[PDB]
Amino acid sequence: LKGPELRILIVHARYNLQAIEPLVKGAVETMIEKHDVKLENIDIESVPGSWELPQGIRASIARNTYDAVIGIGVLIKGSTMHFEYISEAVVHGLMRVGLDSGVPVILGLLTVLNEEQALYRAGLNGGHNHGNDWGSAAVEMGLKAL
Amino acid sequence: LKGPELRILIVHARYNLQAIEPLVKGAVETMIEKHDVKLENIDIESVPGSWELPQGIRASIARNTYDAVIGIGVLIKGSTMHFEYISEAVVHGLMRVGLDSGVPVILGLLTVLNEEQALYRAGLNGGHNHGNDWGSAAVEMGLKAL
Amino acid sequence: LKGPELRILIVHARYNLQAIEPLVKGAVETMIEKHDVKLENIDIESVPGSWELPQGIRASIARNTYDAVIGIGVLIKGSTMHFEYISEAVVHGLMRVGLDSGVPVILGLLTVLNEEQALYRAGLNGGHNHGNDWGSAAVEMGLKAL
Amino acid sequence: LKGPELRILIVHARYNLQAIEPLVKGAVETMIEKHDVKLENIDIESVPGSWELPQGIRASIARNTYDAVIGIGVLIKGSTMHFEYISEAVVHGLMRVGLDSGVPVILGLLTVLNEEQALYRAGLNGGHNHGNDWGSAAVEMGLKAL
Amino acid sequence: LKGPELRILIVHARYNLQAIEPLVKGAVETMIEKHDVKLENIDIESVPGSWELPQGIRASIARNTYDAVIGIGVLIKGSTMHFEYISEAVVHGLMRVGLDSGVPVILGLLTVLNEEQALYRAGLNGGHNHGNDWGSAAVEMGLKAL
Ligand SMILES: Cc1cc2nc3c(=O)[nH]c(=O)nc-3n(C[C@H](O)[C@H](O)[C@H](O)CO)c2cc1C
Ligand SMILES: Cc1cc2nc3c(=O)[nH]c(=O)nc-3n(C[C@H](O)[C@H](O)[C@H](O)CO)c2cc1C
Ligand SMILES: Cc1cc2nc3c(=O)[nH]c(=O)nc-3n(C[C@H](O)[C@H](O)[C@H](O)CO)c2cc1C
Ligand SMILES: Cc1cc2nc3c(=O)[nH]c(=O)nc-3n(C[C@H](O)[C@H](O)[C@H](O)CO)c2cc1C
Ligand SMILES: Cc1cc2nc3c(=O)[nH]c(=O)nc-3n(C[C@H](O)[C@H](O)[C@H](O)CO)c2cc1C
Repeated sequence: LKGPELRILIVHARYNLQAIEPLVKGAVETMIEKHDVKLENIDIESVPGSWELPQGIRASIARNTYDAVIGIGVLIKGSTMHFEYISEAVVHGLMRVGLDSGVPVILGLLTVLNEEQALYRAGLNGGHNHGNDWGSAAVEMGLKAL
Repeated sequence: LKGPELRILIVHARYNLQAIEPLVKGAVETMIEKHDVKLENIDIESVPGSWELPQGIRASIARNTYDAVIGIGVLIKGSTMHFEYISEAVVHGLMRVGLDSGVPVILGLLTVLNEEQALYRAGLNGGHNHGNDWGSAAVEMGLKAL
Repeated sequence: LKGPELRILIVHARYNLQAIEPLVKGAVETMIEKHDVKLENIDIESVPGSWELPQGIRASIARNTYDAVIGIGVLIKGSTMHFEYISEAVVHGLMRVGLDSGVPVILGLLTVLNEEQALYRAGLNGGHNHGNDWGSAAVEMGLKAL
Repeated sequence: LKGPELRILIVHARYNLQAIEPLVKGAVETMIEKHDVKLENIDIESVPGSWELPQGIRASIARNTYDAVIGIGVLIKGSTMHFEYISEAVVHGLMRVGLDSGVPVILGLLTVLNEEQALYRAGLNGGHNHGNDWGSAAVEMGLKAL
Repeated sequence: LKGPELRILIVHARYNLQAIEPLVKGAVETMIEKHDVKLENIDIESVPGSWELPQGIRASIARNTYDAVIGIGVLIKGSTMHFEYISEAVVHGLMRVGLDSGVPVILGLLTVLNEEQALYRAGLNGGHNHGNDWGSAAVEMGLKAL
């Protein structure tokens, strides 16, 4: 699968930048090197945290045109019930933005119990980088949408 | 119940292809052999994973016309809360696509604790193939929609 | 409360027909014998399972005109998480169909732990038939809608 | 805060009339005696149970015009999962009706473990009547909407 | 990041004023002193409780024009299931108001187990004031929306 003409959007939160950078990297790397996506055709915006992910994406979708978008963020279970309610709302929200707009939104949200689980899924400490998978999913959904 | 004229869509994810193939097979087999559905009248698309099921279906529904569609995928509980939030969002999303479009969407999503439970419901190891049930449900809902 | 002119719809699933029949019976019986609903003014459709309840109702609401509708089905906790996610989606969906259409939808969905609990609520083994209650609720909501 | 011109709607379910009456009383009493709401400007409808609360309100909102509405009902945990799914759907539904219509909907739904907890929140056995609070909330939201 | 021209709205509930005031303070303080927001450009409304947060915001968004809004409130787990259902509905609702309007809504809702956890997140007893974070998030989302 190659998408030389595909325009892709990547909105990521800023908390847990240690797990987030590897995630974004893998996504970009994979699209460029495996699906022939052009670097200039990849916009990368950012928002304070995961809560702003759905709106950040919705705003950008209104401005320019993209074939696919990837929402990236990591939520870690804390002492309160915050984790549970935000996770549910954000996941439901990304799903909504995608269905409302007709633009494929790939879920790059990690909802873990601790930092280790997040880093592991970002490719560190012997884990597999899930950003790569999201990159290929973006490309694939982008093409099927044409 | 026979649906010789029915056009049916089947979108399935690709993770856990071991449980997914049997599922799709049973669905197709059942429609052809028990409800007289014509093989040429059955489109089979695929997406990376369960998260893309709702959008994959919505896109296809916009292109061609179908009397019913079956969303197939299997989610397995992992170490994080991922399983819980995606399961809820995907199920809610397939329900939405169906009600929004007026096209019957049959739920072929397995949300299990482990691989064994999935294979069991795919007809292996003495279990009953649920794909068969989904096939008959598609045919029935398709006819009642006419 | 009497509704001689009321037209009522009853869509029921087919799994657990042992608990479902008593449920439907009580609903019909109650409407006829206590609220003067005319037998000819009661349509009874059916769908494979509870998942199709929302769409089955939405389709029918589009065809003919009804003053109230009753969605009947029984979900039993199983080995997987299926029970939990379907229950939530179906209940949320019936609520949606009702609010979207303006037509009162009475919830006749039983979400139990085992078969016994269902039969008990269907009037068997010393229990009270909840179908009766749903019948009266349909009639009442139908009238208040006029 | 005084609302002599405010028109307020109160829809309440009928199950657990022992806890419900005190609740409604407190709401009305409080509005009349503390916010100068006129008794003639307070409509009080009723529905069979909590499930019908959202639709009962939506129907009335379509007929007449109100500045605020209070949904009152009490759900008690039972032997099945019924309590959990209905509670979630009803709460989500009242929230929806309010946001869809632009009319403030005050939540007067009690979701308790047992009858005692409900009566306690209805002002009995040394508890505080929450109906009073809902009455003041209705008045306040009604005014801010003008 | 500076937003001298930004107009920001802050709607807060009134229960737990001990935790709420510090929260609002930190938000305002941070915007003024770190992002050059003008005090006259910050409206501060209030509602009885967290349930009214979504509607309170929706009403105000309809009146005047803002670049961002912050919903502040604190919910504390009690004896009943109330906490759980309201938390979920309010969080889902704030998310909806934001996506429906196109106006960024920052979540300043604390869903804690006890009063201590709330005060801690309000900057007291050695904790970090989260109002500051919400203030910066509002400013940032406000600018990116232009
Ligand atoms: C107590 C608390 C914990 C938070 N934890 C996270 C987290 O783990 N990941 C994340 O992206 N954002 C987190 N956020 C920020 C949240 O996503 C959101 O951006 C804010 O509530 C709105 O700015 C947290 C906010 C608060 C108040
Ligand atoms: C940590 C993790 C676990 C996943 N588990 C599953 C699974 O069990 N089944 C499935 O269809 N997709 C799974 N997916 C992929 C998911 O459905 C979805 O496709 C992606 O998040 C978007 O490409 C998983 C993704 C991640 C990051
Ligand atoms: C594993 C499994 C368990 C099911 N259990 C029920 C049940 O208890 N009640 C019911 O009405 N339908 C049940 N269904 C069918 C479901 O409501 C729905 O009809 C299908 O997924 C779509 O045809 C089940 C389906 C599956 C695959
Ligand atoms: C098994 C069962 C338990 C119920 N429990 C309550 C309850 O505690 N409170 C209430 O207002 N309604 C209750 N209802 C009725 C429900 O709100 C709703 O009105 C019906 O399902 C639709 O008429 C119950 C209905 C059933 C079938
Ligand atoms: C039993 C009960 C507990 C409540 N607890 C809270 C709370 O912890 N925080 C809050 O902002 N509002 C709380 N509220 C009020 C709620 O947010 C809402 O304003 C009302 O139900 C509508 O006025 C509570 C209301 C009730 C009846």
